[PDB]
Amino acid sequence: SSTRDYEIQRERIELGRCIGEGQFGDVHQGIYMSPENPALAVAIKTCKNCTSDSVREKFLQEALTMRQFDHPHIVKLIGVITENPVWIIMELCTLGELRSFLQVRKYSLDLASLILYAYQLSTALAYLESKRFVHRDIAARNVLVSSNDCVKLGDFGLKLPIKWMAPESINFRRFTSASDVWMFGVCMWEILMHGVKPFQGVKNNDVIGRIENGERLPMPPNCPPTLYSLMTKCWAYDPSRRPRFTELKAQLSTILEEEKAQ
Ligand SMILES: CCc1ccc(-c2ccc3c(c2)-c2n[nH]cc2S(=O)(=O)N3C)cc1
Repeated sequence: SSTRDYEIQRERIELGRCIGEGQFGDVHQGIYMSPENPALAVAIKTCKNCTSDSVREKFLQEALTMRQFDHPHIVKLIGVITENPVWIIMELCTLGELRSFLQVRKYSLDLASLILYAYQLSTALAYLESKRFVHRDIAARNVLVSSNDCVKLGDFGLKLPIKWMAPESINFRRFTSASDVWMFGVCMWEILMHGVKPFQGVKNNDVIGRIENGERLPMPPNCPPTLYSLMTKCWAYDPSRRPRFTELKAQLSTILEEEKAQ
């Protein structure tokens, strides 16, 4: 649990305004002053209850976990401050949360851009799958936008998500890479719906009955039939029948190229 080579001196951080929230408290914009960059914009996770040591241990665990990963489409850990008030310093995704990015840009994003985002996320997810990493805090799962052509996996924003969960997770709290694939199928649907949430107006308790009746989220307007088909494969009832992330990443590439050939 050593953070020594990524421990940041506090005076190198200028804490700015609140820009969002994580499981443990508010996320702030900031500036980090280092030899590498005189003024780097950062996101700073704070912790409302880290005066409690059990809470503090769980919070800094988020940093220890993030440290082990390095991927173009996963929000990077810059460093930590492990003295009170404890902070986790992360890269700042300047364009905010993908959901609201998509809602305001329904007509200014080409279909190729939407497919690229799905592809980029699949590369990150296949990377994690190869590392045997099952991300446990499913309620915290998010996607942030670092540029027009770059999205990243994150666990903060800028209850269980039943409407996004695989049937075996809902029924039996089984969580595997195959349940992650089901949830990513939903994420893809949301991207192609320009940020609309699944099962709007449906009670959480009614979700499993619809799945078990054979019902699935409908093809989004203007969505390529091949891409919708890919989503439906993520939603095989039997987890063993779903594609692996390696296959999703291969299929999304072929779809992306085809849209660019149109
Ligand atoms: C840094 C540790 C970490 C934090 C969050 C995730 C993360 C974020 C978003 C995700 C996911 C993970 C994710 N894994 N499987 C399915 C999904 S998802 O819900 O579609 N999705 C967008 C992965 C690793």
